[PDB]
Amino acid sequence: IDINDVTPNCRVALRNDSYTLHKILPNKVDPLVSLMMVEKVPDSTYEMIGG
Amino acid sequence: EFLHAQEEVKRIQSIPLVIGQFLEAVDQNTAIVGSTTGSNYYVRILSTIDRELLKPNASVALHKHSNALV
Amino acid sequence: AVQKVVVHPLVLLSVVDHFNRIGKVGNQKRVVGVLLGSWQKKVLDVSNSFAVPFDEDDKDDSVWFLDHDYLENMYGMFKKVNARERIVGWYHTGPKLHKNDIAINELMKRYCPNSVLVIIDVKPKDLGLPTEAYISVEEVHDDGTPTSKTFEHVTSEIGAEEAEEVGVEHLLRDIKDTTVGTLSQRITNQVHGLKGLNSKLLDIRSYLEKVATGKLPINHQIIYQLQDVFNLLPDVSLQEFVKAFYLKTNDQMVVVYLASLIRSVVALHNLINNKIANRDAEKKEG
Amino acid sequence: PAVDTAEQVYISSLALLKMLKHGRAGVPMEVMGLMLGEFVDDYTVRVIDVFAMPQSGTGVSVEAVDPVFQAKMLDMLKQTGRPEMVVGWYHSHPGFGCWLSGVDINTQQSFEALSERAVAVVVDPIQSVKGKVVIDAFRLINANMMVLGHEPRQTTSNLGHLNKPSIQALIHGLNRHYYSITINYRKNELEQKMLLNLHKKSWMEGLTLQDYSEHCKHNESVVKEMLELAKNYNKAVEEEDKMTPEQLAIKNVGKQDPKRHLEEHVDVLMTSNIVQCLAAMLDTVVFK
Repeated sequence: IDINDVTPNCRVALRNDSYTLHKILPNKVDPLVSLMMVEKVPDSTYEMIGG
Repeated sequence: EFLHAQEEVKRIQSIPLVIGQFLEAVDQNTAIVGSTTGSNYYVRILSTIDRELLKPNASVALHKHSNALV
Repeated sequence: AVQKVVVHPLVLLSVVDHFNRIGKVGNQKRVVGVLLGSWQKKVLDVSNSFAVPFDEDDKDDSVWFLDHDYLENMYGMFKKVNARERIVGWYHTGPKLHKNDIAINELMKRYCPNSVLVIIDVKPKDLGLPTEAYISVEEVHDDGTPTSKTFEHVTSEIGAEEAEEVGVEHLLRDIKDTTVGTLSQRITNQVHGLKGLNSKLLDIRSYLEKVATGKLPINHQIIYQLQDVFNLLPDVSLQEFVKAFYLKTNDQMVVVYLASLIRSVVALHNLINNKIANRDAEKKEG
Repeated sequence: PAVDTAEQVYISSLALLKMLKHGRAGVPMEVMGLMLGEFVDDYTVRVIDVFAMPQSGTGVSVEAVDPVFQAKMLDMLKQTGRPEMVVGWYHSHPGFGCWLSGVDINTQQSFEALSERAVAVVVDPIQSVKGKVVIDAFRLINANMMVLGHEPRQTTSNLGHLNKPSIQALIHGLNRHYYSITINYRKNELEQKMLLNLHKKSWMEGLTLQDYSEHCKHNESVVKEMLELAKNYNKAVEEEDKMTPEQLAIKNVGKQDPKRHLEEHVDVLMTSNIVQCLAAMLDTVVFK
């Protein structure tokens, strides 16, 4: 891991023994903001909207 | 040897496991588990587990010593 | 009384070690030691055993020296190390009981009223457990026969705790059969059970021959236990049982047939896939 | 002179079991005991018996070795036939791995004062919970020779570098103040044919026909789940999507329908049925 890739608030993982960073890990997202990301697209389509 | 390895994998799950909350899966063969002890950990997921069951936040039993999700 | 005796693995390795060390320097038949364990409701659980000096004379059969002070000092040391273990009996590696075993059992009873003699054979026998827990019983025999000290038998089984289990698993990780009912191990076990049944039947037949020839006394008890065994025979070839058993065999064979069909289809699919892969590789070669 | 990395602390079958039992008795605290064995030669330290020393408020320290208790124990074990010397000491490290602390190093030096080869053993009853037995043998590295010479152990052979140091032992001082010794388990038959009796299976177990009620229930459940799995296998094979099929077989690898939950169940069913039928026929023949 290069020091340039660890941007502030990156949620790194530290080894238990010596606490060395060995991964970057996905950035932390508040649990409740994650549910607001549409992972399953809704079924409505443009042809269903009329007028 | 394969039978012994299967028995070893089954013995990884050996009862006294700490219950934890699955926070988010970094990638297959690993994930972040929030142990009920009060510390967030980065652990290694077991292959035999069902990936579908890994909801966004579900109760996952973790190995007491290695803390790997089992 | 004692409904059962559980001899933990360490007791066995301690009794194998004692026999080896005494046999290596000098030669002595049998090896006597004191067994330490805890009492459940009725299941005595032997965990540790320590050697006690023991000289005997096979010719006289009544001369035998067992340390009293040595036994008490060893028990005190072990109580200091772990007080949960109280003396529960004695063990001797001699394959067969001995005429002086009753006196030793009384001496042990001096330290524990409910003494169990576990005969821990140090000769590997493939058919049967290596322990035989015996107890002393004084009765009137009911059936108008002279009474004597004798040795009543109590069921014995070898269990283990977590630490001893881990040690055993590490020790026998190179000669241990895989846990799981592989067909090879199942068929081998069935063969082993047939062999054990044959050995038990041969022993019973030898005893019956001895009783008939008079070499051994007609018990008048246990014998009718063999009679009850012979009454409990399945009595196969009854028409109703035959029909039911044929029904069960066919019901299992239909499932086996479905499994065979699935296996054949999977094998054929794999063969088709491999053939197509080989043909594609050959075609892409040129 | 110098210690070869080929030295091997031979731990007998009885010794390992006794040490594990003593360590598991003490948890949550730390137990200690003297190890009885022989310094057979320079490249081997054989331990035959280990006797626990009584738990004391001092802990695992030079004052845990009650001189009266040790003297009387050795004197009484000599009579039985075990005239062995004190080759080393063992203490349980509950939770943490096999390493040595400062007090441990002081006790090890005190033991070395008697004999230069007094090996020290550390056993963790909590880590050794499964087929893994976390047992290490440690001896002190003369911090002097750290500069006077270089490392402490000659490497005249490859019998020692076939093992790996542990981050834990490294952090607590491994190859710095303490050096591990390869632990070889001295096991023999008689002591391995007696231990294959913990679970030996009686002859009767190999002639019991299970119970036909739950056997039928298990067969029915497995057959129904195999019917569902055959539906899934049908869907997977009939699809046979050729959009880079080599990639398709790798993008759907999840231990699923094709063969894993497939013929695995066929093997389970057929093994159970064949074994049950063979046992039934063997009983029909043997018993009348």
